[PDB]
Amino acid sequence: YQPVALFIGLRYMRGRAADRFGRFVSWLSTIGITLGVMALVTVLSVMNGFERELQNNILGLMPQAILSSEHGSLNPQQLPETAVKLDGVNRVAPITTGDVVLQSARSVAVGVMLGIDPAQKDPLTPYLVNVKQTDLEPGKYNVILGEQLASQLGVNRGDQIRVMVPSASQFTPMGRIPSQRLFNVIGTFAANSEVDGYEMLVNIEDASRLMGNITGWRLWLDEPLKVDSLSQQKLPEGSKWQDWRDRKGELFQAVRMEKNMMGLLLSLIVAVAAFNIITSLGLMVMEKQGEVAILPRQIMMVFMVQGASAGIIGAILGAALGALLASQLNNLMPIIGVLLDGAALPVAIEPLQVIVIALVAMAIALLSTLYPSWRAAATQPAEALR
Amino acid sequence: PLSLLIGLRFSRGRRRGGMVSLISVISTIGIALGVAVLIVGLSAMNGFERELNNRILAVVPHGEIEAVDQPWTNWQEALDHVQKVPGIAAAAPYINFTGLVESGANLRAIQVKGVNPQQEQRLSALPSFVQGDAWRNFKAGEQQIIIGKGVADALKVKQGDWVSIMIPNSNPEHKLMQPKRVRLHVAGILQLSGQLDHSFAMIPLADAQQYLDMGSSVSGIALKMTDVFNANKLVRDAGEVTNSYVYIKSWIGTYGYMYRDIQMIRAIMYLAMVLVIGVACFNIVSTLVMAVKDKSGDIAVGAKDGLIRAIFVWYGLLAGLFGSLCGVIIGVVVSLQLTPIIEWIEKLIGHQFLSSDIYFIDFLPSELHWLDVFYVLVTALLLSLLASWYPARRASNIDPARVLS
Amino acid sequence: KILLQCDNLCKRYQEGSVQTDVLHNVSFSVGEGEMMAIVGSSGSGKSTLLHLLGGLDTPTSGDVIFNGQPMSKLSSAAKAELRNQKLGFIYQFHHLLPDFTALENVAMPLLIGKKKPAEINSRALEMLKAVGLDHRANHRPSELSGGERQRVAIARALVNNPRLVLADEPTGNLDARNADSIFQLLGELNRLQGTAFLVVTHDLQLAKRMSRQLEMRDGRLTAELS
Amino acid sequence: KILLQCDNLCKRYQEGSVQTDVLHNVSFSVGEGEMMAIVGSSGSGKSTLLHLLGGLDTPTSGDVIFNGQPMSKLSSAAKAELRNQKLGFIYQFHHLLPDFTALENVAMPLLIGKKKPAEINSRALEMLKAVGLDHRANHRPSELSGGERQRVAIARALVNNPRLVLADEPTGNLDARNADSIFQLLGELNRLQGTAFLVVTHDLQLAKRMSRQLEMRDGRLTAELS
Ligand SMILES: Nc1ncnc2c1ncn2[C@@H]1O[C@H](COP(=O)(O)OP(=O)(O)NP(=O)(O)O)[C@@H](O)[C@H]1O
Ligand SMILES: Nc1ncnc2c1ncn2[C@@H]1O[C@H](COP(=O)(O)OP(=O)(O)NP(=O)(O)O)[C@@H](O)[C@H]1O
Ligand SMILES: [Mg+2]
Ligand SMILES: [Mg+2]
Repeated sequence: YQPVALFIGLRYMRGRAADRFGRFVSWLSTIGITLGVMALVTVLSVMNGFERELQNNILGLMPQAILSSEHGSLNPQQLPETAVKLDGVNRVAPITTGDVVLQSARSVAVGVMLGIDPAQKDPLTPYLVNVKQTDLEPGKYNVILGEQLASQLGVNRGDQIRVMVPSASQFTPMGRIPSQRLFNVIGTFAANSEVDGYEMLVNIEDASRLMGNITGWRLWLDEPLKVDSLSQQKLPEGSKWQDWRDRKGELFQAVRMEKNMMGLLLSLIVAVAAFNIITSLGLMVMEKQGEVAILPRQIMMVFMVQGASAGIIGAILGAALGALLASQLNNLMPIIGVLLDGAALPVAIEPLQVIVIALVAMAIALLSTLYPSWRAAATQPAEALR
Repeated sequence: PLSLLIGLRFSRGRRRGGMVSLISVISTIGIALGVAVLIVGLSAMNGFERELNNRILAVVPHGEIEAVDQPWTNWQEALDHVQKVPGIAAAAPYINFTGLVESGANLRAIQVKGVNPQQEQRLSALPSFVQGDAWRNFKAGEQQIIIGKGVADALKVKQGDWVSIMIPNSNPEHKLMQPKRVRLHVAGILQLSGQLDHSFAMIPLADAQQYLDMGSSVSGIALKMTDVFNANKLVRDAGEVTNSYVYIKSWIGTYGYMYRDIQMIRAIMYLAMVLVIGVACFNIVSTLVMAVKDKSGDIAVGAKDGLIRAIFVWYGLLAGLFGSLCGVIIGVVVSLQLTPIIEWIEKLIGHQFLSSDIYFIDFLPSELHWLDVFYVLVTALLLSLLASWYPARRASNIDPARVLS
Repeated sequence: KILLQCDNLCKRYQEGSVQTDVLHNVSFSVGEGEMMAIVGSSGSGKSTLLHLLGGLDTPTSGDVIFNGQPMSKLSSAAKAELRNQKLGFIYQFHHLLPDFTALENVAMPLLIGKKKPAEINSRALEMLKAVGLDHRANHRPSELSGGERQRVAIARALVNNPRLVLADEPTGNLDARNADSIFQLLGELNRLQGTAFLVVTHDLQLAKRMSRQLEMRDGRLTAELS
Repeated sequence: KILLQCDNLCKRYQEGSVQTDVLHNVSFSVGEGEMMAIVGSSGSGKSTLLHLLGGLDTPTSGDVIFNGQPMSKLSSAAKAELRNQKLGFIYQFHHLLPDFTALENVAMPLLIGKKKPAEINSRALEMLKAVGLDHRANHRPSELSGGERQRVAIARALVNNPRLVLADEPTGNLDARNADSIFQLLGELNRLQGTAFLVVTHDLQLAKRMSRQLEMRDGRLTAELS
């Protein structure tokens, strides 16, 4: 036998009928936990896989609103990198943002400039094709073109272009003559995003727009959702907070609403199976009268293991079954029919999430047992049948 | 018209033997928990899919037919060739502009496009989102322009004031000319949410004909087909009557993640929102094995096998059909007027757990979609007939070794 | 006549991977109008043969010919035609429905017989007058007593007027003060329309009112050997 | 001393919304080493008082004093601490599970009573060996005979050597041959160590074997009336 009288009084209480029908219905609570975990580590794995592609595409195309000046430009001597102190910043770098037009020999295109530093770190560094990071010498003004701009212009290697600014124009007495300089091309970078279309690379030290100073120092935030809430931060004299054009401000709420709306819906399949424990223990209170009831706190603790017997086997079986289908959705032969996407499915299985999510399906089998077990001790013995 | 299997089997469903009503409120609510939220999950996904085909797909055209950097002069004959084909209903030309704006010393990128005021409501739902009293005043002659609300959030402009919009000076000879300055006024604003509200602007077609100094020439031809998924194969077989060169470019690119989460999340609901009925259907089977003893049909008792199954398929309809008609009353009060209730979760727990690192904060969405209220009620009751058929097949040959008839 | 015929009957059953049962060479024959009693030991096999001639056993060795037709050469959906019209079920552990009343439990062949709607309260209350229980009709089976609800199951099978009433210890809860008043009632139906019933027991003092004594010794029976 | 005393027990039921009072001020006493017989009618009072002396319902009418302690201020958890030594319950409807082991069914009230692991296979076998039932050890109650499993339930409550056994018709399914074979084993337990018990019957010829006869009708008892 067993030295403890707790795991022996429930081994013969999970189906001892010699038939082909009544034996499988005793393990019906095992199916509700095995398929409950199977529908738990599958939807949450493909949801985090779709959210992982959002972080790879963000913070890699353009910065946001950082600094401004209501009195003209900003001088780097009066405001160094040690004076400004914000939260979430890790590294600063100079930047010059301004929309300029291009006078080519085939068509006309408009794009914004990027005054990067050749001696510092750039986010477009792994996307450099046939170009070096230290090629923007003061006096040469090298322009690096992309994919979508050269499709309608045809600017090859060794072509002189003409970039003009529409805003930075002196008020001449005879019309408005804008400022323009001579330029050249050195290569073509490829990133497969929006930066290849209307975003050019220029040197930080230039006299084509103003004067000599810079506009400010760009930064990278850890989360682009809390920019509107962190707009009430302190600002020194000579700066102004601008609108950050919240494309992912309220749209990120709509793509995370499915985690909170379907997540309450997906928390019900482990709650529907909680009523399966009560309908599997409501008939046990009338048969326990005769063995351990008519003939003190541990007497009612016999059903907490049998009420959680489907929670131990059904969790370690549904985890291997849920990981077999979530990791291979379109890898196996599709017997359902037409595949909608069928190409480049991203997965995301966190090791820190599978330990916490295995405790939710375990703790529900112990907390949903105390309420049927309360009707086995306080209730009178000889009142159910006789 | 009371038959023989429904008239003499009504008194067997009602029972009263003590602790019955405490367990009778488990099966009818357990079958109702998967249907009352099924009308919420089908309305939340279709409510977000309705916004995809209204402010994203309905505002961007699909078919693009252009020339080799040249205004297509003979565009009247191009409308007669592809108009009545099986798959393309209507079409309307458009001319793109690459000018910039300068108002109030605020700089922002803009992609102004040319839409005809009489050829915009037959193939697109873009001017159908006006918040004013009427939108029929948008015409040509007085140089009107309707812009989005994203321009006014950065350029602080007002509806009714005059702004300055710069246009590129065109020239048939490749040289440098002076930039033109055209002063326009805002005669109404259009609202979008956060994405395309700061890059679009609509001018009439007759105003576009006077800016580039052309008589009867356009540049691009826009259209819209029936389906929304097949976009990489229907445009390629629709350019055999035009010239050999057209700008072929399907709408795929940086906005790829907004389409993957509307087609595969719907695909996994066939294994998640169908599985919630699959766990809830175990409740009606556990009461059948509970009632396999002391029942007319499993006891010793020239009819067919339908007399035994008549008491098994009717007990599932006593709680399954009553639960589906009860969950729809409490299911519509949470999908229309919802309130936050998740506030008391970490106050009375005794021992602190659930160490948070990064999560999301729930809020209240906004949707309105009510058409799948009767088709979802009929498919949630037919499988309960097969859910009681399988215990009814194994309820005919039982040896009475332990039970005495 | 004759009504019952059987020959070379043998039962097979498995008990722990060994094909062992307790039944060998049974031989029973009943008539019309006469009653008998079967005395068997605790472990002799009296209940195994009781579920055998009633159409509740497939021994696949012999044949039980009742009313001019066998019990094995027919489909399984038509085996219940000889179970309420010409067959009774009386047992010591009566399995009653605990979710209904006592009037619905005794009228079990009346509801499934597709009879008249004015016939349900016509013969169910008449059989309770013969046993003398009229004040315990519209109650729960838990409200019914120990020694009186055994007598309720006696009048449950004697409703549709069967031909063979199969008994299994009818005097299990009631005492001998009420046994002699109910033993005169079973002898009254044979003088009214003609019926036959076998009442098994283990004691011979209360079985003195039977017209035929055929005890059983592990299946075999020849004469009065004790 | 006198063991059990009871007076002013007006039991009233609430189910059915009707007055169904069957008990009143019954003046009964239970001696030590003396066996009595509750000769109650079939339905009069001999199931409510059977469950009342064991402490299973609170009538809120009087006091049931038992061996110095009452059952008034006993909680739902502190009740089972006192039912281990001086109490014992024997049923007649055979409230047992048909999916257990026959040797483990009599050994069931020994695991939670804080006993030795080597004492489970010793005290559960010496009771079944003296009664003569030792060949049905590794079987299920679905396979036991009609008189086999009935004798198992009699020796179920006799495993902790109690001082009061609450029984009703031990000769229910078993006959008179198995009655005096087990009535002697109930007599030796009173003469070796002393076991007082009461047997609830209805018949008058069976109660003459004992030494104390008290007849009861609807809770009323004065003398030997008939
Ligand atoms: N379906 C079955 N067919 C045949 N034998 C069976 C079946 N089920 C169980 N048995 C065995 O056959 C015997 C059943 O008889 P049992 O339950 O001991 O009562 P009995 O002695 O035969 N007659 P009774 O004393 O009135 O109960 C046991 O040995 C069982 O293991
Ligand atoms: N739920 C109930 N509602 C009302 N009255 C009840 C209920 N349950 C039981 N009773 C009554 O309580 C009685 C209990 O039986 P009682 O007469 O006290 O013992 P007894 O019947 O003589 N012993 P026994 O013949 O072996 O069952 C029943 O006969 C009913 O009259
Ligand atoms: Mg009794
Ligand atoms: Mg029997």
